[PDB]
Amino acid sequence: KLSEEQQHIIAILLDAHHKTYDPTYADFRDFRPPVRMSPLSMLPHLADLVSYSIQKVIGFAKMIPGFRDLTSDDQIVLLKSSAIEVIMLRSNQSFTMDDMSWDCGSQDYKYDVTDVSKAGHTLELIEPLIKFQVGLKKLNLHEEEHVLLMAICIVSPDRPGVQDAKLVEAIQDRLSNTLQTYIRCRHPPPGSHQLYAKMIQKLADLRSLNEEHSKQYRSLSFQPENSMKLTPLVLEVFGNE
Amino acid sequence: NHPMLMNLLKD
Ligand SMILES: C=C1[C@H](O)CC(=C/C=C2\CCC[C@]3(C)[C@@H]([C@@H](C)CC)CC[C@@H]23)C[C@H]1O
Repeated sequence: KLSEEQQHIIAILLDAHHKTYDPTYADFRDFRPPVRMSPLSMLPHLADLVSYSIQKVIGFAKMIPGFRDLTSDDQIVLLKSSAIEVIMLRSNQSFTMDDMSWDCGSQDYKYDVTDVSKAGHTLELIEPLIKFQVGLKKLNLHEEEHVLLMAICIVSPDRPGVQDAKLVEAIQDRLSNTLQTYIRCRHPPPGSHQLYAKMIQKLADLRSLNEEHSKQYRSLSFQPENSMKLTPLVLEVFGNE
Repeated sequence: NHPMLMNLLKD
């Protein structure tokens, strides 16, 4: 059985996600507009989408049970290293295998491979990112599993610069155990086959995506004319030490 | 330094 504490963890994470993820994508109107006619025409829009998403990921992270017991230093390290991975994870909710795109409610806000190419990223990132999105979709995760996976992603003790690794691991383990118990109690066969193992493999995939994104971000942001198109928060999270 | 992240993370 799920203990009362594990039920509590799931309830909090579900609510946390509901309060930081608007499935009507209403705030997207406030971004610099998408331009699809190179020039890097989709950079301003997608920089804004990333920057917005970092803010939401932070607001989610703050609500993870136990995250509050960490020092601000370790909070910072964990969010800086995980932000791009959690954006990739949370984006799965908009991703559709119908046409391999992220569909955020209208044609203006529907992003395919070519749109992502127009923000300065190459297929070395984009092809594995799409493959990641497909594999994750095909897991058909319950919202409960999805929010737990994002929370486990964030509280990872192996991130460079973590000072109190044991406390981070303890926090993570509580979430991992909740996830494993949830799958056993609430996810019916056959969907549940090796489900936990497959979810953890996604976290490994995310490390490789993170590293490639970092390489490409370093390249993109080296030119002051592209850096100019980013946001202050993106420059701080992706660029600072 | 991460003043924006620290701000957003604040209680
Ligand atoms: C609110 C959401 C929506 O699901 C849409 C969304 C999509 C994510 C995408 C599609 C565009 C290109 C993105 C931002 C990638 C970067 C590498 C390109 C700027 C990573 C995740 C991708 C983010 C998520 O935070």
